[PDB]
Amino acid sequence: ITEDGTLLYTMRLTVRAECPMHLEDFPMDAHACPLKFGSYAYTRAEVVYEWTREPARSV
Amino acid sequence: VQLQQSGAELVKPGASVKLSCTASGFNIKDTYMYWVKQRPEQGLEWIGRIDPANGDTKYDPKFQGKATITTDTFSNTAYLQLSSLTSEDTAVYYCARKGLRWAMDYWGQGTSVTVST
Amino acid sequence: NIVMTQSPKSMSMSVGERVTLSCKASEYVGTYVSWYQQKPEQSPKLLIYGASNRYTGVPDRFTGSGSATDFTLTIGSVQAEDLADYHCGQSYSYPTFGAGTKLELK
Repeated sequence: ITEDGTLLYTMRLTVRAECPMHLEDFPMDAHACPLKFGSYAYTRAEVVYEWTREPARSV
Repeated sequence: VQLQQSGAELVKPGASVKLSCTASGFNIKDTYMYWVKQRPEQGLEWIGRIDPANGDTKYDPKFQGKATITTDTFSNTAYLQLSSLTSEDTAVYYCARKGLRWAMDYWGQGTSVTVST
Repeated sequence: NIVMTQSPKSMSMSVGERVTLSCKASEYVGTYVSWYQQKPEQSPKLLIYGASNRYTGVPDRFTGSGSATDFTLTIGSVQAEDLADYHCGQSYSYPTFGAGTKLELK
């Protein structure tokens, strides 16, 4: 907690996520495995998410 | 919400300049700050940005060394300082803040830097 | 560096007709593409942020459309107060802007 009221909150997770693969070129296949996260219970009128740094440097 | 830039400046070639941008309506700590130059009838060129929360700054490679950006949390101002400038950078300079989707939602009015003798 | 190519460089047109401005991205820039309007001797004004998100105060006739590397700004019922430079800028990486499109009345 910074004096101005800014909070930093980090946690360590192991995430297992669905990566729907299309195995037509197997085993010469490339895939794009997604990782989608957002707010349960809060719509875009209440909670929005943004990347902390430039999007290309935020993961 | 309101960015107030310094006035226009005439500068001798080879000298130094210090442009200012006073933010009203928000804390500069809460966003990133951007300096953007624009030559007459030409595209926008990005100079660099600063994070007032930490002071971490990034510069366009062609402005590395030549430009430096600093902040002042107390006065809510961002400063662009041009160490050694030739006649080529006789362009307007814009102060902008980061917006919703990393867009630049609020720009300053622009400080006209003209250089001659 | 992500270079953004803006087409056409300049285009003249008449009032009240659909005009579309295209921007091309060198690399992937997901939807962090913005469209700015610059009237003469005025600072740029954000029109579209993200891909297809009108900024507050932008008339509903300004429509943004996007992709991974291809974006367009479409003006619908054009008016006479739309004569301005239009710049596209990416924000996926450190920001870069295109040359711009100088709208003309004809």
